[PDB]
Amino acid sequence: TKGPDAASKLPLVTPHTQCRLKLLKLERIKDYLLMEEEFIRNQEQMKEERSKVDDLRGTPMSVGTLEEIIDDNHAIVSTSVGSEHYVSILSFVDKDLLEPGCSVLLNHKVHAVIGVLMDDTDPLVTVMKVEKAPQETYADIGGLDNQIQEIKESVELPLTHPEYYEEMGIKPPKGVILYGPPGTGKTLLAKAVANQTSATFLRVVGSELIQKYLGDGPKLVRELFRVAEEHAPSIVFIDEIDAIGTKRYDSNSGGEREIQRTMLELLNQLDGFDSRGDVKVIMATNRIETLDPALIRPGRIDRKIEFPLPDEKTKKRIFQIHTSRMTLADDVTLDDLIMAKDDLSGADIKAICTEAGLMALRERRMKVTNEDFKKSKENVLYKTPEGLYL
Amino acid sequence: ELSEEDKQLQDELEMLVERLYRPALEELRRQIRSSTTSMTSVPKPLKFLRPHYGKLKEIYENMAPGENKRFAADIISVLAMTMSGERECLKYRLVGSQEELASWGHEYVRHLAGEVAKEWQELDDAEKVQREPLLTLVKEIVPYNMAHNAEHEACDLLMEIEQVDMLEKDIDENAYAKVCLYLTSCVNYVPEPENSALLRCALGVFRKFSRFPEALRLALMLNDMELVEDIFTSCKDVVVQKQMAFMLGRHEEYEDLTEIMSNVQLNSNFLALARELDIMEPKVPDDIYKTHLEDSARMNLASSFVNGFVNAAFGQGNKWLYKNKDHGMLSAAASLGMILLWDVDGGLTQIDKYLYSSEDYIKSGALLACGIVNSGVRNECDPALALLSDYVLHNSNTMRLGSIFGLGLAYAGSNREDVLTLLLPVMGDSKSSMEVAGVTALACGMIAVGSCNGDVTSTILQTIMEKSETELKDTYARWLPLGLGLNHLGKGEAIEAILAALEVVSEPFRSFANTLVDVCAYAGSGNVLKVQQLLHICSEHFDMGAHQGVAVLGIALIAMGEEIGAEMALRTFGHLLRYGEPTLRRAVPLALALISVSNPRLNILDTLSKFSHDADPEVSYNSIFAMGMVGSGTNNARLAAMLRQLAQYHAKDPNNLFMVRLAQGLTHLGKGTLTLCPYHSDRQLMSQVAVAGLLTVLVSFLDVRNIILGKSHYVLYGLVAAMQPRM
Amino acid sequence: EVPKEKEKEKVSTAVLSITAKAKKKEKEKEKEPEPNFQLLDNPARVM
Ligand SMILES: Nc1ncnc2c1ncn2[C@@H]1O[C@H](COP(=O)(O)OP(=O)(O)OP(=O)(O)O)[C@@H](O)[C@H]1O
Ligand SMILES: [Mg+2]
Repeated sequence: TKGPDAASKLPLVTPHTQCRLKLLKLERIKDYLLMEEEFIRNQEQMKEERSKVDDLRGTPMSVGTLEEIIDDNHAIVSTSVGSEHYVSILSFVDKDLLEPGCSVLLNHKVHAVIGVLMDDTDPLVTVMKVEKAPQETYADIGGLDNQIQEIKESVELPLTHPEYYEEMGIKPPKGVILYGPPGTGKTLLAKAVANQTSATFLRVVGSELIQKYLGDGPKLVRELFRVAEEHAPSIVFIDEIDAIGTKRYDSNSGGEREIQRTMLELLNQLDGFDSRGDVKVIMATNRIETLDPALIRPGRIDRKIEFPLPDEKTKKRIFQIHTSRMTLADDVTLDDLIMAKDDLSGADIKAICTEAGLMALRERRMKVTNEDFKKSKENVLYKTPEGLYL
Repeated sequence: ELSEEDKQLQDELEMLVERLYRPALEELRRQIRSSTTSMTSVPKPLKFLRPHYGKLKEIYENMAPGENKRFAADIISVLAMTMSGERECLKYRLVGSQEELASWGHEYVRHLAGEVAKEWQELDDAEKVQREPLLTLVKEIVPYNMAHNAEHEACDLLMEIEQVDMLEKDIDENAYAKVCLYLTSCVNYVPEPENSALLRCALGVFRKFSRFPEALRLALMLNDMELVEDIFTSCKDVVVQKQMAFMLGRHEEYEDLTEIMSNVQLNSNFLALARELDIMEPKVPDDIYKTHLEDSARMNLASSFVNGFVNAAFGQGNKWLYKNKDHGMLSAAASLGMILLWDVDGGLTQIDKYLYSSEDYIKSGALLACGIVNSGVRNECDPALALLSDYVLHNSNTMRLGSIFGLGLAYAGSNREDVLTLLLPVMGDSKSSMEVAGVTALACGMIAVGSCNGDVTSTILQTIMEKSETELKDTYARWLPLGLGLNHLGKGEAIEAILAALEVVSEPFRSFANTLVDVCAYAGSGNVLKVQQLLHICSEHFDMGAHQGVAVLGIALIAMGEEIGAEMALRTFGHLLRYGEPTLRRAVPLALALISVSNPRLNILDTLSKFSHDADPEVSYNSIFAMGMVGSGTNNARLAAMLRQLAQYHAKDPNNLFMVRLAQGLTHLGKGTLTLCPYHSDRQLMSQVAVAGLLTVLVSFLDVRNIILGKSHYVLYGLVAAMQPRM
Repeated sequence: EVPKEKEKEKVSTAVLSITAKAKKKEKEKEKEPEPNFQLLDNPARVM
């Protein structure tokens, strides 16, 4: 329960089109940043008893795991060898931080209690922690307005307006799936939440909760959710949950049962016996028909958001987004692609724009043309018999 | 690659450069058809005549007038703008009689504009003769820009190194959205008085297009009351004149122009919008609190403050006022007058009834009630002026201490000579007491509102010239600098003389004087050199404290425009309190509050909370009041919840509980109907109204232990003077 | 001679990109032979 961590993001100069206004704004960023760096360097360069006490402290402090504190100055600790000891307790510890399972610090020679290390989170989870601020705010999310509204109600509003719900006793949703075809914005709508959310964001990948050591997966999951609850009123983004989410079956192998165990621990965390704090789960998947009702349940996953292949208006707005930063030719009408009802994803629109720019560059030009868009679509698109209907 | 036809063209170029001169000029210049090509980059002749660049340049050097030497300069200069060949050859080409650019491309136009710019920077005030041809150039280019919608680039040329009027005057019509908003942003971020240059440039654009309810607000950014009347003069349409009068008040047919300017009916508008979504409800403190969800005079003060901050100006007292114990001062009488804000009608009656009453704590409160009620509304029949001018003239505290702030409340932001003559002679206060002198300076400055009034500046200067060595460095003598700062706002570099005059003051003091004068000066505009000065003056370690405090408040005040700057300043202040001395830590919350008053963003809320439960009670008080100021006039959620958690944590801490309950009262302040935010218009006005109140509040809270937990409390009602409606 | 302990000086103001501009604006607005003898005393430190 340390409190929210979130991420540090510098301000975003509003202009994108190459402009002296953009230059001026970005030089404003530069000058304040240089000023911060100055203050740091200046003050920290321009500008006893505890020193000797910490010297007495064993220099190569080891880490054990406390077990069954006894008395006031004699606590039992362990070691990373399977052995354990009835070690002494010095006068340097704050005390009251020593609880069973606590990763304690110990002296190399004396093997006493010389610390508590109330900071031990597994590397496999701290690396997954998010501290960058990916610049994907809710401006490049063409259309998808209903999905963004739902996700905003789920994630933002019980942080920036915790009065609507308390006014009427209702409690905010705890989980949201984003499910759909290959390329719709299910990950952009997570990136933008990371951007505008002042709460900690936690990457997660389903293929990351499957661990080699038997029983380690349903401990990594506990570590993940304990870090989420302890460290922040946060958000946990399990991308590609179909990596562990498949329906539980009887199975006849060890690995499948272990994966199912990881699922069960995830479910116990989402809605177990005890409770859940202010951790909001955002899950992503390409197929929702291949998941366990256990995790698709509306107690752990209170909202489900389809991401259907964007319609005509959304597709228009997506070309708008992904060509805005390009030198367009006046002879280009961004409707030839719109009108055709060929399955076009948001990623497909992005690839069309990129490929079109490339064809122009090959034509020795730096501004798109209608023929270039036509060739780009034709050479980008990847993939009922006639007359069976009508 | 070099396709066969491409190599044939290359060989044609080789023969052309190896070989009398008329055909050479003709075909070499026509080969710029590649650049004129509407659909192409990489102009082949450019970069095909790369090895010949030196040969062509030396030929031009060893060239003389005649049939040649005229059109070869075009090719020389295009190969130049590709590589080398600066404006000397550019303008030699142009004198070669080709300025049209029609036979050249948008690329060459932009390159020419940049080249002209960079020669202009390279040059100084000397050799200005070359400028005039270059001015004719810029004049010839800009129409091309307004043709091909390169409005950003045209405005770039205009803003370049200086200010320009010809273009935005001749910028056509009905396509001014860019020259309006984009130049408004450039203005918002300019570092110099060529800010004001771009200000009246945009104003002139509006005037030329006869639609200036944006030069309306630009008038205030232009610190020129003369320009204010100049804009007011035309006002050809009474319909828009009405809106202009309303805007002026918030910041032919003479019957109602002055009435709207003075806002004799703003109370009516506010009450009508209150009826809209009525919240009219005389209340009880606990409901603003939630004590059920968990009689000291300190609790009396806290309850009165919360009740007033919430029900301000709703027209709803001695019975509950009577509970006084020493510090049980005129706080609650001022609270009642404030709950009666802008209600002169019943204000006269109630304040008279409660002025014909008991000792100072009931008459000084009545005078402050009159003033605070009159704040924001003016009339020809001056209200409370007679009482202020006649009563309470004797040398003493309490009485004048409240009366002068009441007069400031009545007529702040007016610069009226009558009240100036009332208050300046009365400023003489060596006869009277020290806090009285401070509040007199407070009112004088709050009326000056940056008027640069020589008389009031002289009064403050002579008052500070009157020096008692021990009195200066004890407490309660900093409002002389405060009044000086209020008298001088954002006038630019026109403060050096005042600084030199003040440089005579004693060394340990006058750090506050200089810093507060400087910050009340240029601010909101944003000057990187100035904020550098502020940060450095913070950064000198002293093994003074209030000097860094004023520096911090100044960083806040200066970084109140650009939101980009505000966020970077949030970062800087986090660093400051992290690697900072206790004085610096105490000052940081004030700066956060000024950055985001009544705009409770989670980042500031989180940072202040994390710094709240501090070992220094002063730090804790600053942080919790910062919470109150960020949440002021918003009813924001979870601020009250976390704040109640903070209170329960500090259950038995008297001062902490009082101040945190005050923060809750700020949180529920005005029930959302009033906000302390400066920048009333387009979030782009360093509003002379309520900036004085906010700055006074922050200066006072720079030291909370001595003044706030002392013998004065009028800071809160100064913050109320800053209050303004949100409807 | 005693080494005069110098004050702990800082780094320069760094280029805020209008520092030089401001300085230029302010500036514009403002606009024994050694002898060949010793004559040593009677006890002479003659090297
Ligand atoms: N509405 C949108 N606007 C712009 N780009 C979009 C939009 N929706 C999707 N994209 C594109 O999506 C790409 C990222 O992949 P996306 O989030 O769509 O994948 P997904 O299939 O939903 O999820 P996952 O990454 O878990 O496979 C980005 O390149 C972005 O261009
Ligand atoms: Mg995705």
